[PDB]
Amino acid sequence: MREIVHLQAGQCGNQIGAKFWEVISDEHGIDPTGTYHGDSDLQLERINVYYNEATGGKYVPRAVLVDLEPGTMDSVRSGPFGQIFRPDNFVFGQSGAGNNWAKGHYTEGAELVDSVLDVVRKEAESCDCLQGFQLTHSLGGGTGSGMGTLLISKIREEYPDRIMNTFSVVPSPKVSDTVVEPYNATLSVHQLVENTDETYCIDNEALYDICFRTLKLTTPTYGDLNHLVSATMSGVTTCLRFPGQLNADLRKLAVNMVPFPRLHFFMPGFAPLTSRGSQQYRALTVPELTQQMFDAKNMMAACDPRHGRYLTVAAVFRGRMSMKEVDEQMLNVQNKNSSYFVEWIPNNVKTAVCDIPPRGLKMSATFIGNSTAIQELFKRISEQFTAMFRRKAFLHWYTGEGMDEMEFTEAESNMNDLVSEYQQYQDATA
Amino acid sequence: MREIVHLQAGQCGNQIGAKFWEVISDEHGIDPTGTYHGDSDLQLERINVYYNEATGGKYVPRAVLVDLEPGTMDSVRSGPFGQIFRPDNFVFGQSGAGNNWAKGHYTEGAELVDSVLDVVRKEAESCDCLQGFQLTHSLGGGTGSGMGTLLISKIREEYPDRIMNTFSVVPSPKVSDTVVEPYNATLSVHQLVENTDETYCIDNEALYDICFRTLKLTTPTYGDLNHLVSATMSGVTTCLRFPGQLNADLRKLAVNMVPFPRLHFFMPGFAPLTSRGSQQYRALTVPELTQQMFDAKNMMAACDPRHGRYLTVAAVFRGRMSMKEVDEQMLNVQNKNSSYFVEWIPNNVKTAVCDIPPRGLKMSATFIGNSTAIQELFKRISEQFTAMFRRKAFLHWYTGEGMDEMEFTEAESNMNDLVSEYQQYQDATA
Amino acid sequence: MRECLSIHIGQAGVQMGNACWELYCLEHGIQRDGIVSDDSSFGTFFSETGSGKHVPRAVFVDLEQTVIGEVRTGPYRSLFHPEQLITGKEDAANNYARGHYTIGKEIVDTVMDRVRKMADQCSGLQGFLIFHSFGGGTGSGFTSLLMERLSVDYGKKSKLEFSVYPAPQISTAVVEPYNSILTTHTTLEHSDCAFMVDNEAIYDICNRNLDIERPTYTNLNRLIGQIVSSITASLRFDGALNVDLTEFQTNLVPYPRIHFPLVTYSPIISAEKAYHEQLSVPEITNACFEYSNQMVKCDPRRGKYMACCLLYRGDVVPKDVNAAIAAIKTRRTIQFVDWCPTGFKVGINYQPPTVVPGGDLAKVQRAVCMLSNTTAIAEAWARLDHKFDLMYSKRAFVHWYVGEGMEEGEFSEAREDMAALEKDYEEVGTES
Amino acid sequence: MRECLSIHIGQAGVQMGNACWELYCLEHGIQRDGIVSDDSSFGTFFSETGSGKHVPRAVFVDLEQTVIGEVRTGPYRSLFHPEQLITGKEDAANNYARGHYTIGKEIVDTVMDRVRKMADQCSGLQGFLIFHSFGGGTGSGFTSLLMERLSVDYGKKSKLEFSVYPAPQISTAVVEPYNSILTTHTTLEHSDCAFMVDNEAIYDICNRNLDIERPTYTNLNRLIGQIVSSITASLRFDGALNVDLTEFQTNLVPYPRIHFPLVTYSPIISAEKAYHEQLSVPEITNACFEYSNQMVKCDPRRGKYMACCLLYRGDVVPKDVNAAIAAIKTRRTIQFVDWCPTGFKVGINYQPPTVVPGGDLAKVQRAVCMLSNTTAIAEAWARLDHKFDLMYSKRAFVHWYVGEGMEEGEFSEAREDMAALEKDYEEVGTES
Ligand SMILES: Nc1nc2c(ncn2[C@@H]2O[C@H](COP(=O)(O)OP(=O)(O)OP(=O)(O)O)[C@@H](O)[C@H]2O)c(=O)[nH]1
Ligand SMILES: Nc1nc2c(ncn2[C@@H]2O[C@H](COP(=O)(O)OP(=O)(O)OP(=O)(O)O)[C@@H](O)[C@H]2O)c(=O)[nH]1
Ligand SMILES: Nc1nc2c(ncn2[C@@H]2O[C@H](COP(=O)(O)OP(=O)(O)O)[C@@H](O)[C@H]2O)c(=O)[nH]1
Ligand SMILES: Nc1nc2c(ncn2[C@@H]2O[C@H](COP(=O)(O)OP(=O)(O)O)[C@@H](O)[C@H]2O)c(=O)[nH]1
Ligand SMILES: [Mg+2]
Ligand SMILES: [Mg+2]
Repeated sequence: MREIVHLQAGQCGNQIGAKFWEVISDEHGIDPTGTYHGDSDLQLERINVYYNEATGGKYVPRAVLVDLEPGTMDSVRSGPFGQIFRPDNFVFGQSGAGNNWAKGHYTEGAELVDSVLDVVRKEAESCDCLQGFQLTHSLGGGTGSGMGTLLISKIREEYPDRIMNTFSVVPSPKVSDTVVEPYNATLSVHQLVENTDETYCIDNEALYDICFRTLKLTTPTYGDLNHLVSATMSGVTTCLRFPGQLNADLRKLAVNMVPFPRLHFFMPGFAPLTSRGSQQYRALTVPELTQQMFDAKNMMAACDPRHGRYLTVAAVFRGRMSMKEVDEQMLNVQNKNSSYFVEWIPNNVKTAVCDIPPRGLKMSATFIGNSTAIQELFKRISEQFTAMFRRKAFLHWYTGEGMDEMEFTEAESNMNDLVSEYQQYQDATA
Repeated sequence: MREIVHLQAGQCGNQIGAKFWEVISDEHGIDPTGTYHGDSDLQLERINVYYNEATGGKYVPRAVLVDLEPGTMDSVRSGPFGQIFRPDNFVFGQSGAGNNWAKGHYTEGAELVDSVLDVVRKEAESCDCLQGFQLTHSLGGGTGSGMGTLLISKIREEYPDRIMNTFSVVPSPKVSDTVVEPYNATLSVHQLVENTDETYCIDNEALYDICFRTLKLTTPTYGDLNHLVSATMSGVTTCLRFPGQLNADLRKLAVNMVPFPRLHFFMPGFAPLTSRGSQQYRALTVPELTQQMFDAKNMMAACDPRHGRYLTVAAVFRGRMSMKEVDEQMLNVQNKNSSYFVEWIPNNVKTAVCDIPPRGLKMSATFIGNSTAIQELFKRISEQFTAMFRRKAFLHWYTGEGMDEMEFTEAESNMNDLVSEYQQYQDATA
Repeated sequence: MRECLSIHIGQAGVQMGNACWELYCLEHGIQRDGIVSDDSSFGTFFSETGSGKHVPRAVFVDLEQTVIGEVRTGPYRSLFHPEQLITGKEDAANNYARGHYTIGKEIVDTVMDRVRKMADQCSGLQGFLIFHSFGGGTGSGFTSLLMERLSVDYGKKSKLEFSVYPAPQISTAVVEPYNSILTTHTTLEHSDCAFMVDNEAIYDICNRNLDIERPTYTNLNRLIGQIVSSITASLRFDGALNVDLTEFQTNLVPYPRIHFPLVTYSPIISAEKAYHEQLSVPEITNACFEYSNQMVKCDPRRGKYMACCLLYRGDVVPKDVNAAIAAIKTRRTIQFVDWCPTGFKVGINYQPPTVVPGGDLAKVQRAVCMLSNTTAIAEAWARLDHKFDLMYSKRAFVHWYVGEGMEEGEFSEAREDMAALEKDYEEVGTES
Repeated sequence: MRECLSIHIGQAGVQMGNACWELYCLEHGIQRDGIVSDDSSFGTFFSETGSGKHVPRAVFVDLEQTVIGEVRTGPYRSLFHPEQLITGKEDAANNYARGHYTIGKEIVDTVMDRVRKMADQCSGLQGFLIFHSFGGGTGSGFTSLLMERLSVDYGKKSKLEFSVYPAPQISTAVVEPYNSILTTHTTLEHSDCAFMVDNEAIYDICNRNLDIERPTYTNLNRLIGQIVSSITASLRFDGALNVDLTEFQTNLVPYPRIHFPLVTYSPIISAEKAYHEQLSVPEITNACFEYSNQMVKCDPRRGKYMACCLLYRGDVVPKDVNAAIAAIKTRRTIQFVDWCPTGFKVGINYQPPTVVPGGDLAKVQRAVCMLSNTTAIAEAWARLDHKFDLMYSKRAFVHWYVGEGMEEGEFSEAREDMAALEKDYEEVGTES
C-alpha cells in the first residue's frame, strides 16, 4: 500500500503536527491511547498509510519530531495525543537555535541530523512501498528553515525517486514575528527550490483574515489556525486512504500541478468555512463551494490571486457528490474568469472526488493553486533581504557560524531567477 | 544424553554463575531448595544436561566454584540459590590473589588445582556422555585469568576430545577496573589461544551502553548486566535441553563458527531488549529481531562490527517461529550488508530455532559473531601491554612469583600473531 | 458464437467493468456470488467451474490497489477469480511513461500469463474487449503495452476497445492532451476498431433525455454497459441477421487507419416519460441519427457518415427496420460519402434489454444501438491536437515524461502521426 | 507389488518420515496407535503383528536423541517398533567425517542388524527408501555408510533416496558446500536415482500457489509426503499403467552417472482458491511444466528435458493424458534433447490424494506428480562447486574434517568427481 512518513521540525512544525494527528486519528477513529474505536471498516482499510500497526490492539503513527530545544516537544508529550507517538521518534538537542539559519543547518543541527535519519530509515524500512515524505516547518523559523532544509537534502539524496511534500508557513507581508525572517526565508527557498517536488505556502496574516470575517471568530489562536491547516493537509491525502470515483494521489497532483520543476509553490484553500450563525442561511452544495474556493478572500496566502494568473488548479472534493455539477462549476470558473488562466494551458483544473467527507460535514473541498500571483511574495522578501543585506544588518550572526557571505548573494540571485521565471510564464503567446 | 559441567572462577566468574543458575533453574522450574516445580514435562526431559539428580525429589547442579579467597563464595552461599549447589563443590583457598596472573597460576593456584580437578573428575564420571565444559571468568581478573587458564590446560590435557566454552569478560577500552589488566589479559590470551575451542568476549562498557539507551535503565548494576550475560549463555545451549526444528549443539556451532583453530573469539548478542515504556510501541516479530541483533548498538563488545567483516555468524532463535521469515531476513542481511561479509565464504549465517522461548517472552534470538573487528580489541591491549612492559611498569610483582620476563615477550608476540592473522583474512581474493 | 475475452485496465475501465458484468450476470440470471439462479450460450463470457459455479472471463488490471480493492470488497468479490484481480503498488500518476515504461513493465508479464491461461480454455476465441480511458496514466500507457503484446503473441484476432474520449469543453486533468496522443500513436496500428464515448455527452443525455439532475460516474457506466451488451448480444442469444464479433471491423473499417466509430443508443427515457411515447421502430431509428442523442459531443451534421451498424434488439420486425432505414437514406440533411453507396449493417436479436434494479433507465421491449464511423470526429482530433501543440511549444509538462524513460522525440513523432490521421480523414471526405 | 523398505537418517529425514507415515496411516486407515480402523496391499510398508496390529517397515536412525526423542514421545510412539528407533549419543555436529568415520562407525552395525531382520520377513523386496539432507552431518556422512553397506550386502535392488538439495540463495549452515560434495562422491555409485527438493522452492510454492504467509518445516514435509506417496501409489493400489519401483530407474537413468531428477507436484491450491478453478487434466498437466511450480529453484527453461515420469493419480482418463502430453511435446519453448525421441513415462492410479487434517492443501480428486531428469540441474551443481573451491582455496574449515579421520586428499578427489559430473551433463546436452 502507498505509505508516507511525516516529519515535523521547529515550534510551528511540531505544533501543526500535533494538531494534524489530532485530526487524522479522528478520521480513522483512533483513540488517543492508540487503540482503534472507529465505527466503520473503511477506516482501517487504509490505516497503514500513516500508522505502523503494533500488535495488541494499538497503532503507532510513524512520525519524526525534530527540535533543537526540548520545550516544544515536551509540551507535545503532555498533550492529549502525546503518548500516541513512539518515544524513540522524539529526537531533540540541547542548545536551541537562535532563529539563525546557520545554527540550525551547519553547527547545531549537523550533529543531530545523523540521529534523525536513522529513525527515518527505520520507518522507511517498516514500509512495503514508500510513496513520499511530508515536512511541516516555517521559513521564518531557524530550526525549521535550517534543520528542515538539511533533512530534505539528505532524504532526497537517499530517496531521490520518492516524493516529498512541504507545508511551509511563509512570513506575512504586514506584521512579522522574527526580525531576521528575510535571511531565513531566502536561504531556505534556495534549498527548497531544487530539492522538493511540491510546497504549500501558508501565512498567518491570511489565516487571521479568514477567522475575522469568513469565520467570525472573535478570539482565535494557533490552536485554531493549525486546525484549518491540518484540514487542508489531510485533504491532500484523502485519496490515499479512502475510495472515490476519481482518485488523485500525491504524485498525480504533482504532475498535474508542476508544469516546470522550479514552479512548485502552491497556495492552499478550504471550503466551506462558515460561522455558527451563518450555518442556517447557507446551502451546502457544489455550486456554493466552487465560488468560495476560488474567492480571493478564502485564500490561505496574502497575495491576491487576481493580481496574477493560474497555471494549474487542483480541486479535491469530499463527501457525496455529483460529477456533472463538479464539471459544470469548473467550466463556469474557466469561462467566467477568462483572464485568470494562462492561454498556453487550455485546461487548468484537476478534479478529485472522495466518498467520505471530513468530521461531521456532509461535503468538503480542498483548493490547490499554482498561481503566478505568488511572485509578489518572493519579490517582497527580495526587497526585505536586499535592504538588510545591503549594509550587513544582521550578517555577523550568520558569518560567525561558518556561513560565508558568498552563499548569501547566490541565494538572492537564485531568488531573483524564481521571480523572473514566474513573470516569464505570465506572458501570452498572442 | 549430552551433558555439560560448569566451572566458575574469580569474583566475576562466580557472580555471573550465580545469576546463571538463577535463570537455568527458572527455565526448568527448579525451586531454590532444589525441588522441581515446573509446569511442563518438556523441562525434565533434558534436565540432566546441567543437573545431577539426587533421589528425594531434588536436583543438584554439577557446578564447580573456585576462588582463592572465600569472600565471593560466602556471598553465594547466602544467596537465594546458594543452598542449591553441593557443598563439596565449593573449593576455595585462604590467600586470595592480588590481581596478579602469576599468583593465581603458579604459586597460590597450583596448590588448589589438584583439589579442583578431583571434583571435576567426579562430575565427569557422574555423566553418561560428557559433551564439553563451560568456564566463566574475567581476563583482567587475577584468579580467573590465572586459575582459569590453569584449569583449562589441565582439563584439556585430561579430556582433549571434549569441547570447552569460555565466557570471558574483556577489559573495556575507555574505563578500566584494574591497573594491571594489560598483563593479565595478554598472559591469559596466550593460553586460551591454543587450549579452548570457542570463547565469548564480553565487556561491561558495551553492556553499560545497552542499559543506558537500548534498555533505558537509570540505575543498572552487576545484578542486571549478569542477567543479560546469563540470557546469552543459556541461549547457546537451548538446543541441548529443548526440542526445535533445527537443533544446533555446542559442537555444531563450533564447526560453523571456527574456520581456523586460532580464530575462535566471538561477540555475543541478544534480542529483543526494550524498556517498559517501549514495550507498547514495538511489534515482537522476526523482521524486527533480525535488525536488532545485527545492529552495532546491540553488540556486547566495544569494537564496532562495521569496522570489520563477519567470517561466520550464528543465529539462535527461540519461541514459535516461521522458517521462511527467518530465511528471508538472513538473506536480506546478506544482501543489504554487502561489504560486511568476507568474499571467500559464500554463506556466513548458521541458523538455529528452538520451540520454547525464554521466561515470559514469546520470541527470542541470540547472536554469535566471529567478526574480524575484534582485531581492534587485541590491538588496543597490544598497545597497553607494550607501553607498560616497555619499562617494566609492574613486572616486579610477576617476577617475584616465579614468572620469567621471557614468558612475557612470547605472549606479546603470540598476541601480535593473532592480530596479524585476523588482518590477514580480512583481505579479499579479488 | 464462442468465447470473447474482456480486459479492464485503469480506474475508468475497472469501474466500467463492474457495471458491464452487472448486466451480464443479470442477463443470464447469474447471481452475484457466481452461481446460476434465475440462454445456455453464456459460455462466451463465463467459464464453468464444473461444480455449479461460473467464473467471469475478465482480467482486471491496475497499478494501484484502491479501485481493485473496492471490487475485492464489493458484492461481486466472490464472482471474479482471485488471480484475475491483478494489482500493482504505485499508480501511474496520470503519466503515460510510467504506465508504459517504468511501472507498467513490472506488471505486464503477470497480466499476459493470466491472458494465456484464458486462451488455453478457449475452443474458439473471437477477440478481446479492452476497457480504458483514452486519457490517463494507466488507461493509456498500460493499454498500449497490452495491445502490442496481444497483437504479436496472438494476432489474427479482433481487438475491440472502449475509450473515454476527452470531452472538448469538460476536462478533469491537465496533461490529457499529452496522454491521449501518445496512446493513439502506439494503439492505432494494433487496434481493430475503438468505440469512443465522452463524459459530457452522456451527462447531456442524462439531463435532457433522462430526468436525472444528479448524475454520477456510476450512472454513466450503467448507461455504457448496455452499449457493450448490445454489441455482444449476437454472441450470447439468437436472432435474425446475427452480427459476429469480426463482422464489426470488416463493415466499419474501410481503411486500416480509420477505425474510430462513435456510439449512440436509443430509447433512453425515464419510467414516467415512457408512458407518453409509443417507441415504435421508426421513432427509435430516427432518434439514433439525432445530434441530441449521440454520446460524442462532435456534431454529426458537421461531417458525413461512412459506415453505420444498427444492432436492433428486442421484439423488432425486419420489415420495419428496412422501411425505417430507407427513410434515413432519403433524408437530405443527412449525407453519406459518395464512395460508399451502402453503409448500413443491420443486426437483430430477440432479447430485449434487461432492467437493472435502481437504475435510471426505463423498461423497454424494443431497443437499438447504433455504431457510426463518421468523419465528424476529425474536428475533435484537431481540437485535441490543438491543445497538444499549444502546450508542447513551451514544454509545459514534458520534464515529467522525460524523467520516466520516454524520449522527447516521441512527442514530435506522435503528433505527426496524429497530423497524418487528420489528413486521412480529409482524403476520404471528398469525391470527384 | 511386494514390500518396500524405508530408512530415515538425520533430522531432515526423520522429520520427513513422521510426515510421510502420517499420510501412509491416513491413506490405509491405520490409526496412529498401529491398529487398522477406518486396500489390503498395505503390506508393502507395514508388517502385521498377527494380533490386530501393524508395525511400519522403517528404520529411523540418528546420532542424537533429540529428534528421535520427539518421535518416542509423539502420537506415533506406539506405532514404530521400539528397536527401529536407533539413536546415538553425540550428534555429528554438521561434520561429514564424524557421521562417516568416527561416530557413524559405532552405530552402523546396529542399523544393519535391524535392516537384515526386515529383509528376512520379505517375500519380495523392491528396494529401499532413504530420507536424508543432501547437506548435513548425519544426513550426508551416515547415509554414505548405509549406501555402501546396502549395496554390497544386498545389491541388485533399487535404492531410492530423497535429498534436501542446498538452495542457491537460502542456506542455513556454513560448511554445506564441503558436506554436499563429500556425500555426492561416495553416494553417486551406490545410488539408483535420488529425488531432489529445495527448501526455498517449496517456500515459494507455499507463498504463491498456497496462501500461507507463515510456513514452517512442518508444512514442507507435509507437502513432500505426497511426493513419496504418489511415487509408491502403484505398489499400494490398483490402476491402469502401473509403475513399479524398479521402472523409475530404467526410464529416468539414461546413464549410470546421471540419476538426479527433480520433483514437481500439482495441483497445489488452498481451500478457498480451489472453488475458482476447474482443475482439468490439461490444467494440472501444463502446471507441472511451469518454472513457478517446480520444487527446485533451478530454471527448467535453462536446459533440456531428457526423461519425464508422469504419475497421474485420481479420477483421470487415459485419453486426456495422451492428448495433454501431446500438447506439451508440440510446445516450442519446451525442448527435449534430440537423442531421446520418447521421454514421457505415464502412470495412472485410481486413488485420489488423501486429506491431511489441519493441512494447507485443499481436497482434489485429480492430482499428478512429475519426475523430470533435466539438464538444468547442471547449473546448480556448478554453483555448489563454485562455493566449494572458493572455500577450499584457503582451507576455511578443513581442519575440523582432518581431525575427524578424513584425509585432505578426499577433498581434491571429490571435487574432481563433481567436475566430471558437470562434464557428463555437458556431453549429453548436445547432438549433431
Ligand atoms: N465514464 C466514466 N469515466 C471515468 C470513470 N472513472 C474515471 N473516468 C475518466 O478517466 C479520466 C482520467 O483517467 P482515469 O481513468 O481516471 O485514470 P487511470 O485510468 O486510473 O490512469 P492513472 O493516471 O494511472 O490514474 C477522467 O477524465 C474521467 O473522465 C468512470 O467511472 N466512468
Ligand atoms: N524440508 C525440510 N528440511 C529440513 C528439515 N529439517 C532439517 N532440514 C534441512 O536439513 C539441513 C541441515 O541438515 P539437518 O538434517 O538439519 O542436520 P542432521 O540431519 O540432523 O545432521 P546433524 O549435522 O548431525 O544435525 C538444513 O539445511 C535444512 O534445510 C525439515 O523438517 N524439512
Ligand atoms: N500556524 C502556526 N504557526 C506558528 C505556530 N507557532 C509558531 N508559528 C510560526 O512560526 C514562525 C516562527 O518560527 P519558529 O518555528 O517559531 O522558529 P524556530 O523555533 O527556530 O523554528 C512564526 O512566523 C509563526 O507564524 C503555531 O502554533 N501555529
Ligand atoms: N560483567 C561483569 N564483570 C565483572 C563483574 N564483577 C567484576 N567484573 C569484572 O572483573 C574484573 C576484575 O577482576 P576480578 O574477577 O574481580 O578479580 P578476581 O577476583 O581475582 O578474579 C573487572 O575488570 C570487572 O570488569 C560483574 O558482575 N559483571
Ligand atoms: Mg489510476
Ligand atoms: Mg542433528
